Amino acid sequence: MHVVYPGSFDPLTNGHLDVIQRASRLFEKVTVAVLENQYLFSAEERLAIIREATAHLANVEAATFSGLLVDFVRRVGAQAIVKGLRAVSDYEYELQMAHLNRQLYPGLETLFILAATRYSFVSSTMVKEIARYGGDVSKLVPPATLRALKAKLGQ
Amino acid sequence: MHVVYPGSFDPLTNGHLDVIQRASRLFEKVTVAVLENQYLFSAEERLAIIREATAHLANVEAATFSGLLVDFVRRVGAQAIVKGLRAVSDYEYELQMAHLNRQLYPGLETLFILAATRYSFVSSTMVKEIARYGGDVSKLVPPATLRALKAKLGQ
Amino acid sequence: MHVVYPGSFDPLTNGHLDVIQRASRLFEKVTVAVLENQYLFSAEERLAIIREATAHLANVEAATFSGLLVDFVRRVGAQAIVKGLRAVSDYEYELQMAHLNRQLYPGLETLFILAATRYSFVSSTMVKEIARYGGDVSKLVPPATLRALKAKLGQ
Amino acid sequence: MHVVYPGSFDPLTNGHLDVIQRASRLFEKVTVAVLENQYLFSAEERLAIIREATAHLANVEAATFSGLLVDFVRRVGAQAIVKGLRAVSDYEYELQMAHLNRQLYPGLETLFILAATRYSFVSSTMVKEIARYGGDVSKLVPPATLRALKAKLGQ
Amino acid sequence: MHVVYPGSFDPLTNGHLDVIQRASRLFEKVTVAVLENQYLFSAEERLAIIREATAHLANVEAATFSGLLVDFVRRVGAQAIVKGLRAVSDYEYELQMAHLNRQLYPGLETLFILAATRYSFVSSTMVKEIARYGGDVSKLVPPATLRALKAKLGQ
Amino acid sequence: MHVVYPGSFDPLTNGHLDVIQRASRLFEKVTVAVLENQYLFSAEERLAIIREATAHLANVEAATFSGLLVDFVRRVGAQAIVKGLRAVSDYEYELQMAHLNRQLYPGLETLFILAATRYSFVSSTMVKEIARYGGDVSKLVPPATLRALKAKLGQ
Ligand SMILES: CC(C)(COP(=O)(O)O)[C@@H](O)C(=O)NCCC(=O)NCCS
Ligand SMILES: CC(C)(COP(=O)(O)O)[C@@H](O)C(=O)NCCC(=O)NCCS
Ligand SMILES: CC(C)(COP(=O)(O)O)[C@@H](O)C(=O)NCCC(=O)NCCS
Ligand SMILES: CC(C)(COP(=O)(O)O)[C@@H](O)C(=O)NCCC(=O)NCCS
Ligand SMILES: CC(C)(COP(=O)(O)O)[C@@H](O)C(=O)NCCC(=O)NCCS
Ligand SMILES: CC(C)(COP(=O)(O)O)[C@@H](O)C(=O)NCCC(=O)NCCS
Repeated sequence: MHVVYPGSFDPLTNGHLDVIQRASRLFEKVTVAVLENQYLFSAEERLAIIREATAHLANVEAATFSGLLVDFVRRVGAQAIVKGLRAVSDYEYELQMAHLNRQLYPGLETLFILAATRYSFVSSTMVKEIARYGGDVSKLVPPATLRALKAKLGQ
Repeated sequence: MHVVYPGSFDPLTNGHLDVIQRASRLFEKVTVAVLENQYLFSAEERLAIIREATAHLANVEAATFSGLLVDFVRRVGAQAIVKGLRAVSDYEYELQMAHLNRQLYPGLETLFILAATRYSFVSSTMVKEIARYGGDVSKLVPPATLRALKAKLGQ
Repeated sequence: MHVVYPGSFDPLTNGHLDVIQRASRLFEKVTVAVLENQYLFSAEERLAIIREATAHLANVEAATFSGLLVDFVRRVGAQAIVKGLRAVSDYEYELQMAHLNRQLYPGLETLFILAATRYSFVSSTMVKEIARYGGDVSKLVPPATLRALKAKLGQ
Repeated sequence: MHVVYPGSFDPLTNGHLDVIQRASRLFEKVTVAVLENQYLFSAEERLAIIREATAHLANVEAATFSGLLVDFVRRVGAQAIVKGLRAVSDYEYELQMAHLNRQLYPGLETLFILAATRYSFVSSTMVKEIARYGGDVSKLVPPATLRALKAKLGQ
Repeated sequence: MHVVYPGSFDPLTNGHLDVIQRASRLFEKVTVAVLENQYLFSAEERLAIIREATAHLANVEAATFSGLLVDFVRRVGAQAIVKGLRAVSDYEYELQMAHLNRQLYPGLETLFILAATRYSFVSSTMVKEIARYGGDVSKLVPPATLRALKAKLGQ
Repeated sequence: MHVVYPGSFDPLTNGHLDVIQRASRLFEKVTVAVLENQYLFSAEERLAIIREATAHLANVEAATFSGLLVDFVRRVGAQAIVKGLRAVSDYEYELQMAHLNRQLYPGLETLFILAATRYSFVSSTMVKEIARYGGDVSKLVPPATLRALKAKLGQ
């Protein structure tokens, strides 16, 4: 089974990486789909961070996409969408998108994986807010992201 | 009983229409109140969509309003506000507005109606996002809205 | 419009009474349906409490019922079910019953009314627990209920 | 991938069957695990209902189990647990079990699938309550379950 | 114990004041931290409102801050953060910040206090929206805020 | 400040202990109140587990109580109730009790502390269920509890 893990990943956090690692162990192939269209990092920068952070996972690929997610899924020939859930995640929103995507692409399923408990409260938005003020986010994001934040924010 | 169903309806979805149809069957009179003040459709366009989509309901009228909803309710002489609820709807926000409106207009009640299960995950925001990228939203919105989206987005 | 407000009301609390009073002001007729089948009070005792507590509302009647609520609704010729909502109420459960009842009795709607903010945290279960240990529940329940609790618990 | 779908299924509803059908299409093998230990139906009766209702799915097997679910998963050599989610489901409880099971069986993942919107409000408990009073549950459960309910309740 | 109650307080509502009053009675010292960085009121105006509204509480001080809240907490030598909770409050968001702050400032706890039931549905955003259209918010905010709103909105 | 941490603690889990440890560091005195009245462990056994597990905390005492919690609080002369919150905890129920207790004991506050993220999904009920079937709960409960479970369940 080939699954697609979509998101803006601005930037990639340990929560995202944890879900990617779990999907990597479960499925034959995982494609991380990076949304491209105000993000802190460009689509290219976000993709580069992901390629560096997932280099150790042999069955994980990554690419940017524009337009409808279901069209990307069809384009890469995947069987399902995978998303991570956190005790904090917007349950309603994920359910809504999952149902809508299953209508746009008749029968396309979204499978939810539970992110590691230790990263239950990590979000890209909070990482950026903390980093912006010089806060230490080293335990919340992978090394590739930490380096990118320091370069971007000039810290 | 005369009830008012308020909203921005940008644009009207099948979820909204379903609630309007239920209110039409329950109450003697229903007035759909269209908020006017960045919306995709102008207040006039949103009102026109509603008039076309509800033409089959003899006791349903529609009008735009600015300012406080409670002042519009008093203006048209309605007895209550009616709102639709979805297993996804922002329960907290609706409860908050209902309580505040009951204070602004002493004793003015808001009655909640459950939208059809089949439209539980439809929202104007998602309809616009999907339509913007050429996605098929024909099963999510009434014909009047579908026509308006194609003309607006030039599709 | 004739509406039915169902419940076990074991015993009737100020939250229940508040909703009954709001329904009384909104609708032409309100019938409080008392479920009869381990309750602290018998169906007869629960009905008596309700008749005493709602005596001041001219358009409110009360009766016990067994079996399906929808059959009682049809029996008394009501147009809808009314239920109260609290920021604490089991939103999911009420939504579930509302949808199921709308299927059992094709098109039968349930209208939700918001209970007074001051009684947002009152429930029959907590009233009984507090009263059982001699706690003062006088501000949480109507006089009829207070008298019944003192007699039942021998306080 | 071989997945296990656990539950008490007392009795199997259309919500359960829908999830089983989705899992059947996604995974190579699906084993429905029936909990055996006050249920309305015996473990044998519940298993029989499932075997009849899933007969059309070639890659779906079913069996009863006692003790820890993770031990059953290991016993049948499955790679993950699959559970269905409904906009009403006890999100917290499912998350809790998923995390605990991932600890008991190091790394064992639970994948969540979204049940069909039309069965979002169906639960075994409500089916039994409605059927007990002669209510029509034919649209809420599969034929095998309908027959079992009529025989059990003598209707 | 010295606690810090942070927020934007744009403007201070009765919900905020209620929590401040409760914290004042519980702890030896309370410092209200006003976030400074599009707010309706300037940081100076927001601080002035708070100083006027809390003048009756002898152990309550107030100051503006920029950057990380944890740095302000350390700066004033406080032992914990205190936040108010409402049956409507974004539980998830408060939990997220509490956990993140406990990581940034190793072991720094956030203590949650329940706001008065009567102000359970009051928020700065809704106060501003209502006041903007000439609605009466006198029962939702303290006198200092009412005066500031009339001057700011020229009402 | 002297605070009371109430519960049935049947048995004490790492989630409970974590909250007790946090309260111990924050407040001058902490009294763990053990509810006594079908529990797996007797009130005496539950209290013994707590005394052993909290022996390292010099300002923590423990005692059993019957009747109303507010009466126990008054009896020991405490200033507030402290409770732990988990992203899974029944938010509504805790809010309800906090409000009711603040009415029974005019002004008695309940302060909520966030349990460690790592124990976010641990509950006494699940510990007992897992232990009953021979599951390893050593990482979910303190040594005192592990020993008590083995003796009670004869494992
Ligand atoms: C990128 C994402 C998966 C959400 O990512 P996020 O959780 O990082 O904000 C979603 O916005 C998306 O799928 N966008 C592509 C447009 C689309 O397909 N929209 C219809 C969704 S039903
Ligand atoms: C239009 C609406 C009903 C919300 O509509 P929405 O759900 O489509 O966003 C609400 O914004 C409104 O009532 N606006 C008028 C201003 C007002 O009365 N505000 C006070 C609300 S308590
Ligand atoms: C009595 C009540 C309204 C719930 O009352 P409660 O909130 O006081 O517990 C509900 O149990 C009911 O309607 N019972 C009658 C049986 C029935 O119709 N069941 C199907 C519900 S979909
Ligand atoms: C049967 C079920 C999946 C829950 O089923 P339900 O949703 O039908 O009530 C759960 O109770 C279970 O896994 N029971 C076996 C005992 C066990 O493994 N318990 C630990 C759960 S973390
Ligand atoms: C001001 C506030 C407490 C939130 O206030 P609000 O609820 O009024 O919007 C929060 O934004 C904050 O602490 N800001 C300072 C920046 C910071 O410390 N961010 C990290 C939060 S984990
Ligand atoms: C023991 C407890 C704190 C709840 O404990 P739990 O979360 O372990 O189930 C609660 O049941 C309690 O306070 N019981 C004493 C009786 C009482 O005071 N009841 C009124 C509560 S408002």
